[PDB]
Amino acid sequence: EKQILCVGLVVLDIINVVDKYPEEDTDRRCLSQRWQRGGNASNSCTVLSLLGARCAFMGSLAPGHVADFLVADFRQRGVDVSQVTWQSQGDTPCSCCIVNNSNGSRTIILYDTNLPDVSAKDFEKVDLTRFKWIHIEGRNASEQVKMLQRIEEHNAKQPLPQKVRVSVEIEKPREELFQLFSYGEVVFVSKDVAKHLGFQSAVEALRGLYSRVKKGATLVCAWAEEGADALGPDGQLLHSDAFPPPRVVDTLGAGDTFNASVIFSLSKGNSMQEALRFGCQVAGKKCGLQGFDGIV
Amino acid sequence: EKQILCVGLVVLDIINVVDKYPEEDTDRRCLSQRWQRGGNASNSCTVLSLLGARCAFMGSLAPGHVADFLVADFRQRGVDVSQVTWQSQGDTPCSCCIVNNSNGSRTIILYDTNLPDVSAKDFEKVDLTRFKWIHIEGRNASEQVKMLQRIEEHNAKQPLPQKVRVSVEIEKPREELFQLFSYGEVVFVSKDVAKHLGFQSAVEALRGLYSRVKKGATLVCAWAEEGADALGPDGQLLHSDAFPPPRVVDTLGAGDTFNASVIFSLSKGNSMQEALRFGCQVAGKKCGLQGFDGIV
Ligand SMILES: CS(=O)(=O)c1cccc2[nH]c3c(c12)CCCc1ccc(CN2CC[C@](O)(c4ccccc4)C2)cc1-3
Ligand SMILES: CS(=O)(=O)c1cccc2[nH]c3c(c12)CCCc1ccc(CN2CC[C@](O)(c4ccccc4)C2)cc1-3
Repeated sequence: EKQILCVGLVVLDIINVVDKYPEEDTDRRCLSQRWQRGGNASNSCTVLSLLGARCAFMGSLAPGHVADFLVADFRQRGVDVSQVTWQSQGDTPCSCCIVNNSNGSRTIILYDTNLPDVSAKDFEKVDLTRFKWIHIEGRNASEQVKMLQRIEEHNAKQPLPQKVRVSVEIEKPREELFQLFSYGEVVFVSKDVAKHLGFQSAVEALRGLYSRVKKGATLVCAWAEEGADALGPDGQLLHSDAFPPPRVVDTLGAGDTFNASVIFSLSKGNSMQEALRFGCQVAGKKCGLQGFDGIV
Repeated sequence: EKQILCVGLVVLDIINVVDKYPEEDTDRRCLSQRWQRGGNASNSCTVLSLLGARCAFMGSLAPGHVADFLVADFRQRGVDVSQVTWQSQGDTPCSCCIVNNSNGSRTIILYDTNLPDVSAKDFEKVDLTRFKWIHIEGRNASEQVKMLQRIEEHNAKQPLPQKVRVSVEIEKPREELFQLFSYGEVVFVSKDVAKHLGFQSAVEALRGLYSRVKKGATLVCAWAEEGADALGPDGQLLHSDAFPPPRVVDTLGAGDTFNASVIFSLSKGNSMQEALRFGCQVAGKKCGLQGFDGIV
């Protein structure tokens, strides 16, 4: 019963739900406030655990009351925390999020600049035989490239059912990340990255970025209310319409819900078309709920 | 030596300093993030301690890691916490603040609705002989009115140097707070309260609200970059121009810096004109600094 490893960020999300987006220099009372475990790779673990998958998290944490709460939340959700890279120096990332109840918008201000990242040296200790899928949240690209090369070396010595499946996510429009396109069987590219590169649709983004992926890889792009699209080695464009809820209340973590649902579906042997549909269905349902718990 | 008691709110302020105000549904990294002890009465204690006054705080806290940090901060600053009302049930207030460093603006989203307030019964335990000044942050007006009546009864039996000096702040435009104008020798009314009552200037606000204050009392109204004004029993309008810093970087806690500095100056025997000037000088300096620490 092999696990799914998600390598990336874990952050304390201090979420304020408001009735209207605040105007600069004003004071208001929130409708509600919650302290939620966040970060793209950590949120993928939450969704994977809710779907019934055995999953592990690999990311950095600094000792303190914040890390204890985040670890206690991971444990309660049954996410394995043995690969956590404990840092003697630095600060656990923390974000302040504004969730607008009226349209489901999420405005994030993140503090994640004072913590050493998972190194290639740290990743060298990971027993790759306990994982069937490794998802890397694109962050410190130069070190993560070495982590991806290690999996490639491992998989070349393994028979087809013993090969670890690899997915990569390019979510932030940072130049350094673009070297990660070349790795993984599944590459997730955000609407934000695509729009920053000049793309006005998911189909445009897939055609424009496919030459960057590994030979035989599938490029995946979710475009919010326009749905989600994919392009694999057969050159066929795949699409699923979005499944918006009756009332969009919380879009915070919707992207991760999509990524984790696609990984879940693909790891179970479903096709890319089935994974695209499932991804839109689960993230769609998530957009009509506060947090993640109501998806199942 | 007698202390200055500030009765009111203590909040966990989570401050994100940004280079520009975030647009709804965007993601940004902060320039810096800090976990600062807030609340209006709580902030006045910080400024009073920095100025050299022996001050105490009276407010509610719920047990947890947040309260421990807030208490540890108060203690480190030499603010007496013996009058803190520990609540068995509820949550310590927490706000998420966006400080824009290009203009000094502060946007606050506060969670403070799940904690019992300091009662008149809790205030009955306060030894009024240990305090020369009691400042009340207007909140639960009906209970605070009984606290104010207790001080009045006490002072009537005391010789002039043994009477406790009383100030009240009316910061929030809540109807309930308007009964507090009738109490205290010094009444602080915010620009926000005045603008909500229809007043377009501090002078207009003072002439329109003076009939509400106690006989012999002084009404004080700070009007941000327009300075601060006052009106006492002699019917003379007093004014101090604002002292803006070279660069306005943080206005969070500016009003509390003004209030605490006026209290400090008045408790030392300075005139209202000298207190108004000092209040604008200290709050003005504070605005060019992140936090409070750089005022002295
Ligand atoms: C895999 S997926 O399910 O395709 C998906 C993945 C990641 C993110 C996603 N967002 C949304 C979806 C989605 C799909 C359906 C739900 C939905 C409804 C409405 C809006 C649009 N709203 C939400 C704030 C909004 O973007 C806004 C912007 C600026 C100001 C105010 C609101 C205007 C988006 C989504
Ligand atoms: C006792 S006191 O010192 O008089 C004082 C007491 C309480 C509050 C106070 N605010 C300000 C002062 C002040 C006075 C000096 C510093 C200052 C400079 C500039 C502005 C005006 N700026 C600050 C963001 C601003 O209010 C804004 C609004 C909306 C969008 C962008 C910026 C437009 C205010 C103050």
